[PDB]
Amino acid sequence: IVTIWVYDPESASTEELIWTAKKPSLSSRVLTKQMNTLGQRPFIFTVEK
Amino acid sequence: VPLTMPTNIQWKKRFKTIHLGKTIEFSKTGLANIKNVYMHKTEPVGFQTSIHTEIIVPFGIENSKDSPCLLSDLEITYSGKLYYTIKLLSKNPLHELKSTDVEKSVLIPGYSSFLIMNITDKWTASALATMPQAIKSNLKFLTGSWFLYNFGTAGGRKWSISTRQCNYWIQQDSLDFMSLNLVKYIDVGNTIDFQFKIIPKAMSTFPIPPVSMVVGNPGLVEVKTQGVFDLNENYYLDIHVS
Amino acid sequence: SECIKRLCPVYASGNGSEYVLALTTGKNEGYIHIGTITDGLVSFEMVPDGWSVCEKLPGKNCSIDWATYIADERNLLLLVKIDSGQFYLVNFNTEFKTLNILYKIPEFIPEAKELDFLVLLDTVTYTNTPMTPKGLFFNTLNNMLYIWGNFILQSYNREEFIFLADFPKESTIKYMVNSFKGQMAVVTENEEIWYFLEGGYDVYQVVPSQGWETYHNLQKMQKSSFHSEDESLVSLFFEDGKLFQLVYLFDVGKERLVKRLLPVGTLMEYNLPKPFTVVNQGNYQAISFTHTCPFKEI
Amino acid sequence: HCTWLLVLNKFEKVGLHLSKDRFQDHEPIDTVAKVFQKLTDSPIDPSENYLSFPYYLQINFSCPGQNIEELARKGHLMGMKPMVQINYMYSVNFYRWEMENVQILMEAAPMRSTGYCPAEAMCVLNWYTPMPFKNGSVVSSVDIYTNGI
Amino acid sequence: LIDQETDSGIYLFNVQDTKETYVTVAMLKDGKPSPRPKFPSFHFPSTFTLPLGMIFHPRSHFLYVYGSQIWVSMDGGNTFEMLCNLFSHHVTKTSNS
Amino acid sequence: YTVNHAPVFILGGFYDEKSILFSDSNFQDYVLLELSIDSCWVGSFYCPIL
Amino acid sequence: YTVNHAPVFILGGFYDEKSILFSDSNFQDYVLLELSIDSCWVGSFYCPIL
Ligand SMILES: *[C@@H]1O[C@H](CO)[C@@H](O[C@@H]2O[C@H](CO)[C@@H](O[C@@H]3O[C@H](CO)[C@@H](O)[C@H](O)[C@@H]3O)[C@H](O)[C@H]2NC(C)=O)[C@H](O)[C@H]1NC(C)=O
Ligand SMILES: *[C@@H]1O[C@H](CO)[C@@H](O[C@@H]2O[C@H](CO)[C@@H](O[C@@H]3O[C@H](CO)[C@@H](O)[C@H](O)[C@@H]3O)[C@H](O)[C@H]2NC(C)=O)[C@H](O)[C@H]1NC(C)=O
Ligand SMILES: *[C@@H]1O[C@H](CO)[C@@H](O)[C@H](O)[C@H]1NC(C)=O
Ligand SMILES: *[C@@H]1O[C@H](CO)[C@@H](O)[C@H](O)[C@H]1NC(C)=O
Repeated sequence: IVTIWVYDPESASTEELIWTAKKPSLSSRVLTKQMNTLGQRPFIFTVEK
Repeated sequence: VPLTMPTNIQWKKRFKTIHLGKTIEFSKTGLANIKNVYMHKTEPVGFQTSIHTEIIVPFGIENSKDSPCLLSDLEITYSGKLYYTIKLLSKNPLHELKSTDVEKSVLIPGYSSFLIMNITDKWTASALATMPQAIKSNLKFLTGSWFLYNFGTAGGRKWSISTRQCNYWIQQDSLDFMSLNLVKYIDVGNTIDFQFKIIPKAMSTFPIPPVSMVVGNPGLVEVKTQGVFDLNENYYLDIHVS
Repeated sequence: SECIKRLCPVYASGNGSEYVLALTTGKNEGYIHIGTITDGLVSFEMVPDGWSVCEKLPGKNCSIDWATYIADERNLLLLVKIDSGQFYLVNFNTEFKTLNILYKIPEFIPEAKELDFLVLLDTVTYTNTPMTPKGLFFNTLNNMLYIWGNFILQSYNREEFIFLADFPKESTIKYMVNSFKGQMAVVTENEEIWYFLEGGYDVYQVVPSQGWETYHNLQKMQKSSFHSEDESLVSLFFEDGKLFQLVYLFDVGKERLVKRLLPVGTLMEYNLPKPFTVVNQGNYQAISFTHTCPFKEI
Repeated sequence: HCTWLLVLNKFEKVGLHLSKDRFQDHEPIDTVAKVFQKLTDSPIDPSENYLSFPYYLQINFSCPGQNIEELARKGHLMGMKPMVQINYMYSVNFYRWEMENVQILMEAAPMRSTGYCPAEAMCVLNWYTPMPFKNGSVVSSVDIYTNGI
Repeated sequence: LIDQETDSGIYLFNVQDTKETYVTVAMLKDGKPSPRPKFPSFHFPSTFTLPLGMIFHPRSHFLYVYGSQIWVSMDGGNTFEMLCNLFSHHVTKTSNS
Repeated sequence: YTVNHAPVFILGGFYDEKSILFSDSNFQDYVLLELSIDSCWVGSFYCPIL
Repeated sequence: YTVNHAPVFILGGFYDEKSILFSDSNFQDYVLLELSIDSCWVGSFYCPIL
């Protein structure tokens, strides 16, 4: 099970910059809900098959 | 148009309708297509004529070797009655203002144009402003923000007005219609139709269709026309005649 | 019931009915009036119910600065000034009776030197110039809200709002008219308009400008009779994506009113303030000034 | 340069009235039977009955430097025909009406305005056009554009 | 001139001792032109000093009045437009194909 | 007015005159009007508008 | 009022206030009133009252 959110490298938290975060920060959460509002949805695609 | 000059010879310094459709070329470099002729005999002082043109070749500017005043800062203010005072902020004794720098135009992209006719000092000159109704202040500039143009008759006039090349191509695919002269017979009832393709070779008038058709006698013939546009502005037209 | 202080518009047309809003001062300050007309059959009512709106927010009294209606989902968005001068945007549902505070409009207008669009976070610095709303607006095609005044705000959701750095705080908004196609015109008390496209974010000045002056003189030697040196902007509005303006002229023998186009494409196409570059070609220098559009053709 | 010009007309005053008529009556009268029966050899059923709408559309076009009448005379002597296309916007109701959008495309007609006319054949001249209006709408966007010649 | 596209006759009148020049179009009755022109006649501006005639372009309906000035008319000749003015100069002859 | 469905137009806001500029079309033909509406003002206490 | 049959009495004529002195009896009990009715003024041409 994977949990994905959107973060901006210029205004992210320190833990997200070193891949140690488990919860998105305020800016990441607001930008993520803005992307859901404007309608952005991720999906995962396996390469070999 | 120079002031204090006789009325009967005003026409020698005036644009006329002959220039409609021609093109202007510069000796250095530059070629522009004339689109309109404007007459305003009162509102601008010293200027009564104008031509609205379109740039194809972006024209050549003055060098700094012949005119050493380019390497300085300009300051333009209102003179007393109707002139404009141009002052060079740099008092460098290499730049100055040469006496050959008369009948030259100084341009800043975004502001008015100024023609220099008098050099009252070695850093101060008098000028006339084309469209002086949008200054309302004293303007300052830098070394590399303004440019000079030499379109005057002094030392030899360096611009030409001449006709332009062919720019419209007619394509008629249907047989027995290529002939430049055509006579077609119609009886009662039967109709005759033809299609043409028009191809531009330069900038083309997208909104206005480029072929106007005229009828000698509208009382005996019925003419139904369709005209559509392509992606690259190729004009397809077709006429049915009955 | 009287003491009506303001009429407020409802642009939309839903439920086979048209809507208007009546705001009243003097008495019933915590209360407003909704007027619905069903095909010429008219009715009005007092929607905020038994409780004054001052029950569910701090302060003592409530003043309804501006209100708006949304026929879809049966909504009312209205901004209330409270007795300490604070402006709170509160939403209200007519199907179920809630009002909920949805924004606490912050004062002491911030700064953005280069932050052309600014998401209004909490950790934001503030400047001495205050904020002063005069109304809002709803663009219901993309379901978004505008806040005008001394500043513009927008959002698609109702969680955060975006501040635009270009529009100053030294000019107050007269009004704002809409294309309902993506074009915003914003008129100020300085009698200056600002044109904004919904796709971008920058707000482009129009009427005191290089392009406008070039257009004006071009019309003057075009010698038409729709342009005069003295004018009064009686009104302006939109129609099929084209900006019309009703302008009166005090010209001698031409003291007349007329409507004329304001083609903004040509108006900012004649904006000569732009980068320029000088190249050398054929041992002569030419201003082959740069191209800022990302493409060539569409 | 060259623009159009539209003023509505009271249909009893086709030629003698060139001024501005206002849209007042919204009832179409039945004064066409006596003229529709005058036809002999035309494919028209005598069983049915017709009835005209009130008001007419007047069209003429102006370019600076000349007079409107000479421009219209030139236009018809060339073959100018005003194409008019009217599109209708449905009223705000959907319970007692529909939202149906309909458009009518017509070509105008030439009309020698009645007067003393010292000239023989060509004289003051103005294009005229019918004016329909359907049941269930108010908003009528009329579009005028050239025939092509 | 006699034009067969519309069966009309075009007169280029100029009153002597007056700078008034005008063009009149008359209808042909049994091969004989009549008074009462089709449309009001076209009066030239007073700047036309001397007219020298007009010519129809062959196999077409383009009329050209030439003299001290040059006017081109399409249609029957009710409307004429400037194309060129010659001050103290007049065109002598015309060759066209 | 409504977004597109308004068959008329009304605009006032003059200096002191109870006149509008009601017109059909899009103010192509500005026909002025003087409203026959009396000029009324409410009274007091509950109300003030002065 | 009528000669004898008026069951009430009404009297105004103040300085500027739209107040009357409506009272029963013969003004034994002067109970002042503020009249609902607003304050209207007609417009022009036909009318003039200023
Ligand atoms: C071309 O069509 C237009 C549109 O109708 C015609 O213009 C109209 O002409 C009439 C003249 O009969 C104008 O009436 C005028 O009204 C004023 C004020 O009421 C009055 O003072 C005049 O004496 C005259 O009666 C009418 O206003 C005008 N339409 C507009 C919109 O101004 C025009 O006549 C047509 N062209 C020709 C050659 O007939
Ligand atoms: C609004 O809709 C109504 C209903 O369709 C329209 O009224 C109807 O219009 C038709 C034709 O215009 C009328 O038919 C005519 O009836 C007379 C008298 O019987 C007959 O002599 C004619 O030959 C023709 O058949 C019909 O009577 C009329 N109905 C009513 C109730 O008036 C109406 O025209 C629509 N509104 C508009 C502005 O078009
Ligand atoms: C200014 O121009 C006039 C006219 O060309 C000339 O006579 C005069 O000497 C000039 N003055 C200066 C200071 O250049
Ligand atoms: C009642 O409301 C008005 C309008 O907002 C306000 O000015 C006034 O201060 C309020 N009353 C009190 C006692 O605060």
